[PDB]
Amino acid sequence: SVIDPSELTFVQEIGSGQFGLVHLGYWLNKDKVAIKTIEDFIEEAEVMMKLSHPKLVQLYGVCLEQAPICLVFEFMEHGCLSDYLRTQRGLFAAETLLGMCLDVCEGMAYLEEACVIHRDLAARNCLVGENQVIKVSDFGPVKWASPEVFSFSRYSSKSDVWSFGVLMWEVFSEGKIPYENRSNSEVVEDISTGFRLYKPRLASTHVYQIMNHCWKERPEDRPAFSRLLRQLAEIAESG
Ligand SMILES: N#Cc1cccc(Cn2cc(NC(=O)c3n[nH]c4cc(-c5cn[nH]c5)ccc34)cn2)c1
Repeated sequence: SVIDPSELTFVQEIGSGQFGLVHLGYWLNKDKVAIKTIEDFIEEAEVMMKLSHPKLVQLYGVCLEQAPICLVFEFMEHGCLSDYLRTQRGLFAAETLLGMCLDVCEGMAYLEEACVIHRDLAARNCLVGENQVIKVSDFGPVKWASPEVFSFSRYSSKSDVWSFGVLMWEVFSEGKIPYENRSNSEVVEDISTGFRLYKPRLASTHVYQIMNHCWKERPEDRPAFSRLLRQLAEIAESG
């Protein structure tokens, strides 16, 4: 990485050590960003900016001088996880897919500890960056929804855990559509009767056990992301 002089602007001398004189300066950086267009939202911005974790897409600031009002986010090199898995189907090792779930689980455990509830945890709301890293976006439909959410709209970290179970299935199936040829009412019928998404070939028996644990009827039966994180981190290290 070489910086062209145009980008640099000297300001004042800030003393000198033994080898060379040091100066204060401003470096004009032209960085890639993802810009999302549209009292009400100005409150949300500073709070979202306080939420900092390497496994969550970062909010850099909000631009609101005039309409369309827009949010400046961290750029994620390879787009949404759903499309990433779909176009790369067959090019995935079970370790890369597990590693993707662990990435999501890290950001989710932080959001759980911060008492922030995601309402749409799905592979489409997860993004791929440098060296296949996965980060969570759109934090603050029935296929990823837990019984309490499609029946009574009762959101919590445990409903986010259900969504994570569906996300894990999307990851290990390499971006396949959950309950593909079923409608919003058919999905509700099947889940209530106790049926769950099949074990994908790439997922081990232990990974599928974790998925079904995220898919328990009672939300208090489902494990916390803090519990899910320690478990997945062990499988990722031991193999
Ligand atoms: N240079 C270049 C270039 C040009 C075209 C396509 C791509 C590949 N690609 C990368 C993305 N990245 C993003 O979409 C993205 N990167 N950061 C994001 C944040 C949000 C977001 C939405 N709500 N909250 C966050 C949504 C989307 C993003 C999409 N396609 C890269």
